[PDB]
Amino acid sequence: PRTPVIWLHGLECTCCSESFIRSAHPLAKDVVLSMISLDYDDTLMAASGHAAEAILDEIKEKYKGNYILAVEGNPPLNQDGMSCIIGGRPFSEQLKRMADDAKAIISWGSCASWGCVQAAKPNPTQATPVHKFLGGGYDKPIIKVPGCPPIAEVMTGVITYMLTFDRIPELDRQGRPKMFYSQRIHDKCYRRPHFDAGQFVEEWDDEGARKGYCLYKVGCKGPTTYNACSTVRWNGGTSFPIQSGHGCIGCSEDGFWDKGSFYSRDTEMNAFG
Amino acid sequence: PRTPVIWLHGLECTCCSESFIRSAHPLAKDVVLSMISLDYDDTLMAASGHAAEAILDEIKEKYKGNYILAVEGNPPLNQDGMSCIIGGRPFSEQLKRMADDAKAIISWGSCASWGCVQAAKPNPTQATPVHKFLGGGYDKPIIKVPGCPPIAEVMTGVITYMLTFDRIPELDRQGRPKMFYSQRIHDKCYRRPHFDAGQFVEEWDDEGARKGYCLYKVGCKGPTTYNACSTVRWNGGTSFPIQSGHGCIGCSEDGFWDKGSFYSRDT
Amino acid sequence: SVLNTPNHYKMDNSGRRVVIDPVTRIEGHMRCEVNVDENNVIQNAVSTGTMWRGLEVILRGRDPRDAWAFVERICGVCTGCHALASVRAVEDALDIKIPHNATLIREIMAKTLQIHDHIVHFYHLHALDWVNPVNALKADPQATSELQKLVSPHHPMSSPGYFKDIQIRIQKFVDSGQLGIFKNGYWSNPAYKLSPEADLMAVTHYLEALDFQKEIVKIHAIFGGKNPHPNYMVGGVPCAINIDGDMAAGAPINMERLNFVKSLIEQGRTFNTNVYVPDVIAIAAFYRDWLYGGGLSATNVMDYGAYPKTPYDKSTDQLPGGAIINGDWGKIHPVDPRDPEQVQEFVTHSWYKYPDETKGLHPWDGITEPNYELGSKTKGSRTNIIEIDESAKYSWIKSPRWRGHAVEVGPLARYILAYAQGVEYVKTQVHTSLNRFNAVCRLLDPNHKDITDLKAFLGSTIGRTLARALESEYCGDMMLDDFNQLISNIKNGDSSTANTDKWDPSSWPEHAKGVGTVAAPRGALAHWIVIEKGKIKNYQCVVPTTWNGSPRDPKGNIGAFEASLMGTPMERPDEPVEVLRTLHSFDPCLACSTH
Amino acid sequence: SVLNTPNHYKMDNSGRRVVIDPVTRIEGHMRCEVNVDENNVIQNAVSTGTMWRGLEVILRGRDPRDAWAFVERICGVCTGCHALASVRAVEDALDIKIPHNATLIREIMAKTLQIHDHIVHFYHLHALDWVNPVNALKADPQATSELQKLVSPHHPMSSPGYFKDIQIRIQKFVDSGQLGIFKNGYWSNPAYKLSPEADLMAVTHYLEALDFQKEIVKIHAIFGGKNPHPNYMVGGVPCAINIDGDMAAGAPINMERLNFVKSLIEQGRTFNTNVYVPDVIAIAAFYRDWLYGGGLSATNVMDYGAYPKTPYDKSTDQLPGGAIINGDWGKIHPVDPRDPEQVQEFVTHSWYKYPDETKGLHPWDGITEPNYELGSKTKGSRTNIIEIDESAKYSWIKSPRWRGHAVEVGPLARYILAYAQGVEYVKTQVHTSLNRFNAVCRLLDPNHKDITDLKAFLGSTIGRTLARALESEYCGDMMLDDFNQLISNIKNGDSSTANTDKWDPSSWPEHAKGVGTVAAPRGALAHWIVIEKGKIKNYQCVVPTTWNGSPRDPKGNIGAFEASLMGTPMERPDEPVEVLRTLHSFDPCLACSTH
Ligand code: SF4
Ligand code: SF4
Ligand code: FCO
Ligand code: FCO
Ligand code: SF3
Ligand code: SF3
Ligand code: F3S
Ligand code: F3S
Ligand SMILES: [Mg+2]
Ligand SMILES: [Mg+2]
Ligand code: 3NI
Ligand code: 3NI
Ligand SMILES: [O]
Repeated sequence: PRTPVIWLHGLECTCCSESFIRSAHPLAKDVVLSMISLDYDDTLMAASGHAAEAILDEIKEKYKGNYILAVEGNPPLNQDGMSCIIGGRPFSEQLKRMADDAKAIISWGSCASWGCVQAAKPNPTQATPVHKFLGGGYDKPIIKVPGCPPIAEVMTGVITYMLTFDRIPELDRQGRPKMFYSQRIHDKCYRRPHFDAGQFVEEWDDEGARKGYCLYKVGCKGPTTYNACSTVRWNGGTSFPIQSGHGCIGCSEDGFWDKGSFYSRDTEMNAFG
Repeated sequence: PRTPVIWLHGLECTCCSESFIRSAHPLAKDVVLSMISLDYDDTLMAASGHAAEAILDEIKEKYKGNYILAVEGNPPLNQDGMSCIIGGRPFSEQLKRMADDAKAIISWGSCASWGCVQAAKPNPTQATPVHKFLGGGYDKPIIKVPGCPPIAEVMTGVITYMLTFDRIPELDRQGRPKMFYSQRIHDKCYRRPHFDAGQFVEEWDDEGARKGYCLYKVGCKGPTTYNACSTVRWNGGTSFPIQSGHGCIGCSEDGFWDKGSFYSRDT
Repeated sequence: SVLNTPNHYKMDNSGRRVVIDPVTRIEGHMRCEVNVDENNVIQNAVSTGTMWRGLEVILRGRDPRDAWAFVERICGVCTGCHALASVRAVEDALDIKIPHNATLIREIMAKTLQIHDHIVHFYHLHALDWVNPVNALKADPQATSELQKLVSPHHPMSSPGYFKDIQIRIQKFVDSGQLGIFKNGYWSNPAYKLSPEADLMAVTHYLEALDFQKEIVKIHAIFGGKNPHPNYMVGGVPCAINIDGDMAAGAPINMERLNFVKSLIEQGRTFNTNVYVPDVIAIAAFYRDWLYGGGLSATNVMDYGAYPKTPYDKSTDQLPGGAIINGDWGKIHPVDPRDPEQVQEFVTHSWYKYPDETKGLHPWDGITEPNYELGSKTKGSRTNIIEIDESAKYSWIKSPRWRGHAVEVGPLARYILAYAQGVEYVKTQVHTSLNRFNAVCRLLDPNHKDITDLKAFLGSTIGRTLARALESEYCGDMMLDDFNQLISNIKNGDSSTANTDKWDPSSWPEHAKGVGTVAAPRGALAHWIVIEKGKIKNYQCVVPTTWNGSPRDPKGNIGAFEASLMGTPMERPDEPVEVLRTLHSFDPCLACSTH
Repeated sequence: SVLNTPNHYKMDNSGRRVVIDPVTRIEGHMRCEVNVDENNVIQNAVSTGTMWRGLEVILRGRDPRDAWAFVERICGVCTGCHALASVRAVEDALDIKIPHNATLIREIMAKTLQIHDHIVHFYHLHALDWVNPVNALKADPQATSELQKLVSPHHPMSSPGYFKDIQIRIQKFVDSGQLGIFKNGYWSNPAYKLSPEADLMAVTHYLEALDFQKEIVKIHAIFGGKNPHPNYMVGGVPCAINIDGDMAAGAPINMERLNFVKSLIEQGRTFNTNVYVPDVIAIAAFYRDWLYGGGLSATNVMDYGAYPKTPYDKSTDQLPGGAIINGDWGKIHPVDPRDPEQVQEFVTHSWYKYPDETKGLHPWDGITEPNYELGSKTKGSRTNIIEIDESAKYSWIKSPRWRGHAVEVGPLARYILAYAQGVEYVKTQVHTSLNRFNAVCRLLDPNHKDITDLKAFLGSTIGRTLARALESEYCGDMMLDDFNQLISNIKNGDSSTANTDKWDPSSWPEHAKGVGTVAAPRGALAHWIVIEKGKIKNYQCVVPTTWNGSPRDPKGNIGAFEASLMGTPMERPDEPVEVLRTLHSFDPCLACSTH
């Protein structure tokens, strides 16, 4: 039997789901047909309405304690939770019910991990990441796979690791798999030689831009952002933000939307600070 | 009419020809069918012997001054040139004859550009790169595309540039296209942060190796090697030597085989 | 009650109520309720957007140069289109003209999104309303091959052994007892009309499309760093160009990257022509007797217009905009997003508050103040809606109207507008598609009488689905033209990508307002910004699904989703395949609709 | 003259002489001369290697740890195999045992090379000896589709419209009048026996193979940095493994890289079984009446043996080695590369000097001193050879013999040795291939009598070509097993990749010698090294094409190339299709042969 996976969607933009199907290896088609059993996912599922809600009830009982609960997006606490309604009820109630009997949770993306864009000031819906919603008493692992969205092969890499090696990957203090989130962008950035030489893009499309100089002065948040973008890179290893000429905006880090303007320079650069 | 290309082979291992067909974009099939007319290439020709020789004669005459002469490998000067025999005669004679009427020459790879492995001490065949063989009086461009072999998309990128933009790409003082050869590996190396922090592989498969630390102390010649390996990378952008854990050996640089052990530090 | 709407519908909620929540195979969260009469015909339809995040509120006080990244995250399906609308809005406010290569690269990214979004929509979201994968298990692989060769003679992948191998895989999946996404599908509903062979061909192409789709977005990764959510900037594009100069290999765009883009464009064009367009035409032929779902498309359609052959000259738009009203295709009303009498949003049936709720607000004057409040006729409670009260506030989607008219937006709207304005490429696509449709119909029914009525054909759920596929093909051809123009510009000495004259806020006026429009995959998108002293004073989005998914307005006009369901018979109201098929044909993006 | 060789050939140079120089569609440079009798039957054959670089000389005085990179550049086609032989030779000399993952990764790289090399050889070097692209232009696309479906039912790419589109492209190419690689091909020669439909199918697969081949070598890029010329090292592999630890994303081998390798392996397996193997079987059947070219293959074959299921235990070799002599398949003579009475190289007919040229030198005692000198019976001059004098020195290739015997090496030799030693996988491949061959024959000729004689079937140019394809398929299966073992090792806690105990030369003996063997794509490869005081004292390579392309020895025994041509009738001696077909079936690598 293939590992049961319930993929819930709260307040979200669906970018993590989209990223997942970009995976070059394994292909999403093979993940779904041969590796996991994607038992619920409002994005791709044939069933709607009452027929869809029947699956949640059935999987919860039949596979009690044995399904992985993947969560994209997050629960709002304002509007009595009814800024995200599923089956006529707050999404938060769906999330809680399914979390109760999960084997483990995967928090896909910055929404589920931290809050992402809806949580940026002033957070009108009181959108709350999954771990904070469930609280300190929650007794199953929550694997945070942050990024807006995460890299496709990182998402499928977490799943294949669990299926191949029969354990949760080692997590850092923030719950992120060391597999992918244990270096900063700037710790493995091919433009670092330019940073070191004080060779920067000073204005868009200047001499430096056309030579691929460092993007620190135009707002690159690579110095403070832990992710695999400069190592695994994006879309089958085709590019990453910095390669294509825009600084990292910090999109996998807790609170990145309110850290400062994306064109503000990154902080804590000096050891004598 | 597609641009006539004559691709000669001297003393070589054929790696540049192999690299060429690895090109992810454009595909080699499309280059040959739609972009150039690959009029002679010993590796792929249907005809052999006299029938093959007849083509060189024909193209040289029909397209005098209008074909690109691509050269892989190099001419030997020892053994009266007969350490590389084609059609019963020294390869050097074939090379000279075709160079006389070429529009331009592409020196594919380190063999044609510099000498490569056969030119390493003591160079038993006196293998000589194309530009040195033809001498200072040669009056057509010689575009050096070095590397052992060059990256596939660099090779096809040079060709597509010439076809698209209707000029020889700008060359550095060594004749290498600035398109691809105007940065050192170390100038765009994703392991540079580790170099900067003194984080090195000290012994194979140590902690540093498993973290992707810099390969300087195990002999990486990235600091002195101009190529696109850390930017374009290899095999459809899949990897490059350093990513996969071995230092650069300097394979695009003149004289790299005799610069010292590959595991001795770059100085 | 029986409500006689000004747009000529009779909304009657006396019949049996059917509730669909969640509506799946969309982006985001929707609820739909309908009433059916004694003959199982829909006589009332209620569109409820069931999420809201408040991007318009979140943007306040921030730097206009940062806006594009916030609003991009309105949606990860139509990823990039909001960033494009944002940079255009800021550039409009601040009188910034971008270099031609920036224009072209943004349009290349836009057309990449159109192709990717349309393909994934049709296969991964829509197809299961037309295709029965369980029925595919009954197909003869040789007959499936024969059908494939007729449907798309150029597509190489037609071997009977290939179709048999696909069938074995789906059989293994079914035999496992872990049915995944197929579980509880309405597979016994006679609303499914494909032969087993057509079902197997379509399942095969769902898999081929899932494999293909990850390739085309590599164009976004090259120009914009990543997909989803590529990068943009005010004043240009960040992907600086260096083909032949010092350190070219390290520039965002060099010879190798351009060669990669060429390859990707051609692969997309081939998939559009050999797989996607032929499938939609052939599936339409199987459903030739199911012409429901036209709704407003027959009468009131709108787009802002896009893809000018000459930058900044809308008379050259390759998908020209305007509004057709009351079904008069001979009269194109000009649409001006700056005119406060044209685009207006009402909230009387939405979960928002205005000081004066009789008013429709033009978006420069828009207000987004949440007001989640259920009508007193609701069945259920505040946190448990059993049957929503559509006489009161019933959606997180605002109600946009154009001069007080409810309109449909989307590829079908654009195709109508382009056909009516004599765009020859589109006229040729429409007529050749009708001829092909009629040809496949005759394969299925040798006594078929050709359809000739273009309004009946286009103005349907089938037509809406077809227009999306045709638009994908058109975008692939346009993208290749854009690429060729980019190469030409570079060849002619122009590698420039950004204008920075107005990058610094000290160069801005103290007060400015701007609007940016986009032909987004689902229809007419615009963002309206008001800037004060370097900061965002108001930022209001009206997005395609806001138009289509709109609740009723103060006059009682129904929006495009509700209109499209009216008068549709259902084989089995409790297995609402017809409702899903029609709603899905609008490609609802609910995160977009509500933002 | 008429020379009666001890290996039972009668070399008669009295008939008409035909010279082929250059031999094209090989790696490197070769000249071949034959004599034909009055019946156009070859009665003499002369193999001349027409290049030399001197790697053995160049290596003297260098560091054994650097050697692999120098010798890798012996060849860019069989790229990697010389690096593998080199590190094995040094490890042998210094008693270095490598970690299991290093063994496995090297074998995965080796099998990647086998698959790439074999596929590209068959399609891009060999096929034009069997396939007439001009005749392809006459094919019916529907009939081509039918043939394709019979040849390989599982291959998806069979649409008549696809074959028509390929044909249109080739027609456009021909019509351009720029014939490129096809110019002056021997297309009117009756030696070409395919139907137009089989020609079109084969041309189509030539193109598919050209697109595919660039994919599989991505396994070399992952483990070895690049292809051609991946990196190796003495004591292990440089691609350190970190799946779950700090900075895993920056390690050479992590979860994402392993997933990439899995995908690439499966793509290679699919191409082997759906395209390559079926094509060789089907083309063989069209050539069922052309069973020439066996040469030594039915009598004398050798390989060192490779791919042990248990590392460092040769009794577990999945392609077991040994020597079969005088056609006795029931007696496997053990081969020991250390035994000075076994592998020896003579130079009496080669352009080299020994102090005592009567001697055959075991490679630890090998000498490489050039002596370019032409026999006084040469037609032409020192720098213009018209007809080479094969009574004297006529090649840059040395003459290797095994216990004085001339032997054939290569996939066919390994297949004979494996079959004779009861390797069930190989026996199944051989029997199933023969059955499939006979089945296709019966379709082309319903009155066909099944071939049952394995020595006649395998011992031919057809058999040599088939064995290569079967070996490719075997290597894909083995490589998957290796990958699964690598994953298992990692799962069981072993991510180690290198043993550094003997990395520093201070740890080495003052004097040491070693030998490394490889089952290279073309046959039996070994490197012999002598180390003195940390430096290379002698380094001698004996390469597969050295064996096969060997000139005569002092006793007058002919090598495999020369033997394979003897007795072959030619339709047109001046259009030497038959010679090319047979020579090419050995997959000559001339840079290898001479190094
Ligand atoms: S600041 Fe950004 S661009 Fe510059 S080196 Fe660091 S991560 Fe790379
Ligand atoms: S020494 Fe080599 S590995 Fe280290 S940063 Fe330089 S190029 Fe990269
Ligand atoms: N297309 C799209 Fe998304 C919606 N609706 C936007 O804008
Ligand atoms: N295979 C191969 Fe090349 C040869 N001969 C080597 O070794
Ligand atoms: Fe991928 S749903 Fe997209 S917004 Fe930032 S993670 Fe959320
Ligand atoms: Fe590519 S032929 Fe290979 S050895 Fe170094 S470039 Fe020469
Ligand atoms: S913006 Fe996000 S995608 Fe990577 S480069 Fe920075 S963490
Ligand atoms: S060895 Fe050669 S391939 Fe590139 S990384 Fe160094 S120049
Ligand atoms: Mg709005
Ligand atoms: Mg030798
Ligand atoms: Ni959207
Ligand atoms: Ni070789
Ligand atoms: O959307």
